[PDB]
Amino acid sequence: MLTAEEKAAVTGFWGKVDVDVVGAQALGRLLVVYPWTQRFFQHFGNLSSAGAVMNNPKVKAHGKRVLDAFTQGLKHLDDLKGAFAQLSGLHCNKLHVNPQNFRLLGNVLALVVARNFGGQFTPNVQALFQKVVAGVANALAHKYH
Amino acid sequence: MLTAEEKAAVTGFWGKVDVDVVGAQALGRLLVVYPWTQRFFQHFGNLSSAGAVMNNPKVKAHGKRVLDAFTQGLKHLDDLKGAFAQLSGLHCNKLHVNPQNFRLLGNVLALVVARNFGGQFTPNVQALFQKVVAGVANALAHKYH
Amino acid sequence: VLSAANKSNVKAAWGKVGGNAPAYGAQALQRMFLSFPTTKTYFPHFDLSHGSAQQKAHGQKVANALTKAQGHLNDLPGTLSNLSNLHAHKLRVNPVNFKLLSHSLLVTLASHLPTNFTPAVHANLNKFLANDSTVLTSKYR
Amino acid sequence: VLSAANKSNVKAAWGKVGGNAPAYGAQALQRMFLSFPTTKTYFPHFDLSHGSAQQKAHGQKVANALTKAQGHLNDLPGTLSNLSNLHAHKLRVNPVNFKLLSHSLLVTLASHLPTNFTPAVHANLNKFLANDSTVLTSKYR
Ligand code: HEM
Ligand code: HEM
Ligand code: HEM
Ligand code: HEM
Repeated sequence: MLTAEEKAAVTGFWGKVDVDVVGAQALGRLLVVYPWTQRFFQHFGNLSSAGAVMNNPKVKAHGKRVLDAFTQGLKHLDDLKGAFAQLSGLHCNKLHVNPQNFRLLGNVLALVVARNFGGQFTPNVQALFQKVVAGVANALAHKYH
Repeated sequence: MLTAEEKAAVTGFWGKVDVDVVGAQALGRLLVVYPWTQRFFQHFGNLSSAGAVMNNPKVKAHGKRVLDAFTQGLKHLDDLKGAFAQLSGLHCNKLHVNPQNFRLLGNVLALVVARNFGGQFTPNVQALFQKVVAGVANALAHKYH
Repeated sequence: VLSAANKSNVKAAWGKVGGNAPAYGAQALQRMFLSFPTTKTYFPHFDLSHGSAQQKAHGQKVANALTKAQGHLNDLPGTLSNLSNLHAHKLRVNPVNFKLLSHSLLVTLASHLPTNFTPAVHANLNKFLANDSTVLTSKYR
Repeated sequence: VLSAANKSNVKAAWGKVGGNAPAYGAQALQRMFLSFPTTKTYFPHFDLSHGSAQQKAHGQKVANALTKAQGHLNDLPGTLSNLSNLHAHKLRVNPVNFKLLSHSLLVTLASHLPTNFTPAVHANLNKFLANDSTVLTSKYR
């Protein structure tokens, strides 16, 4: 949503982004860094260790899809809260996460990519990615019912 | 999600409620509790003791028209974003306010409503009011950056 | 972190609160399920809600911890470690949640002693609960 | 909890960093300028360049205190005592702006030391900045 000159930039840089372990990691760390989120997943087994939680095939799979899922956001990034509608559904449904943990989680992916990416996750790509989770943190809970 | 109505069928509850005394109440309680509030209200003077930070003619006025502001708003909920886009121009362009604050003066508000009116203030009267806040300075973050 | 006109505060407010302090967590705890739902989750044993006996039984207990908590304002960690990690390491009460009781009980407060509850007592009473508040989160930070 | 291994990745962390810390302050801000724009109002003055000696001598400073702070996890409240109050307090520097500045250095941090930078390096830091911010906010508190 931004310059199309900005959309331009995350569209290109999303894509060099490896989905499988950019959400394993992002799911991964979210895991032992918010230790309380760890609630929503009795869902897999072993988060009572950093080694464990990460690797844990399950919290692995989780991020895979907890991630190009987001990142299928954009295409449209755009219309809507549309998109995401949906998984709102699910999120105030029978989990019931804060709109608060949407925004960590969004903030865990920017530590990810910053350090996978590394000198390119730039205060301007850093910048725009920011928006993006501001956006995707946000539809998911505007969503509430 | 206004329910209809408890919402507005429950603000009914609304006026009767009062101006100068709620706003000046709500704007004065907020200005002595998150002191960082103030940086912003400069315009303004004493704010040198809980004391005349209460006096404040400045503050006192402004408690009014704020309350006046919204409140009114209590008026069509339908399309809140509408109503004060006008004024997320202002929080956002003018002084650049954190969302964060938006909830801070509504939950002051929830409190100063709950002082005012009492028993009159239910579990029921507080959570209906507990969500105008929520759309109102969430309406407020729509837009801004 | 409290200022010492603060501990002050917290105290004829809390010492006005009285023997009312057990109806006081009933009322807050019953104020947030209502007002900020998504916290109801922390409580599947009880029927919750409304005048409920699990809920006057637990506001007791929220209520107690706090008469305790100031009480001895020179030192809440050592009074809460016991507490506040089971909410911090065995329940895994996300911290957000802190600040709704906070309001729940300050708005619970504010309703019973408002000739009483002063721009200068909500202040002190607000600080007091970020702080009961910070040390229940510990476990981490 | 300032907790020992916390303290022992915190300083190990800290430690890979060196004379880069300078570097990171100002990449930090470089940084919260452009990515949590509302902070930028604090920096009236301030030629926020782009990359600008203003930010630079600043960026200098937010890491020299960083750096101390890394090197005496016990006595922060007596340590920050000048700066708790510049910020708190005289600066009056919204708390919701600390959590800001702190994510952007774990970026920063995390951008430059990805070998060494673990969920555990990652958590002990998070937390440390966590332990930063709650000291220099005491006004409040
Ligand atoms: C930051 C706080 C978060 C939390 C604590 C939360 C927790 C949850 C849980 C507790 C479930 C149910 C898993 C199941 O049946 O296994 C889930 C499914 C999920 N979440 Fe989240 N979520 C979070 C944010 C996110 C965001 C931030 C996205 C981004 C688009 C998202 C994407 C999804 C996906 C696609 C599904 C279900 C996958 C499936 O249909 O098979 N999540 N997540
Ligand atoms: C919680 C945080 C808030 C803060 C720190 C903040 C700060 C300020 C500032 C500083 C000004 C006017 C400064 C100028 O005119 O030079 C201002 C005006 C305004 N504020 Fe706020 N504001 C707060 C929230 C609110 C909320 C929540 C509402 C809606 C009620 C609002 C309603 C207004 C109204 C109504 C005007 C006047 C401008 C008109 O319609 O002409 N503000 N505010
Ligand atoms: C100031 C705030 C809190 C204090 C002072 C308070 C104090 C306590 C007290 C004392 C207990 C009794 C533990 C026992 O001594 O044997 C308890 C248990 C419980 N606490 Fe709170 N608490 C606070 C807020 C919270 C919040 C925001 C949550 C989560 C939403 C929460 C969730 C829990 C629940 C879930 C238990 C479990 C009950 C049971 O399964 O038999 N508390 N708390
Ligand atoms: C890690 C958190 C932080 C440290 C360790 C840190 C360090 C400082 C330092 C070492 C100085 C000036 C002391 C000097 O010349 O003695 C300072 C001043 C200030 N701090 Fe921070 N700071 C923090 C966070 C923040 C944040 C989040 C903002 C803003 C949004 C903020 C705004 C400022 C400004 C605006 C000044 C002022 C220089 C003048 O105007 O004379 N600080 N801080």
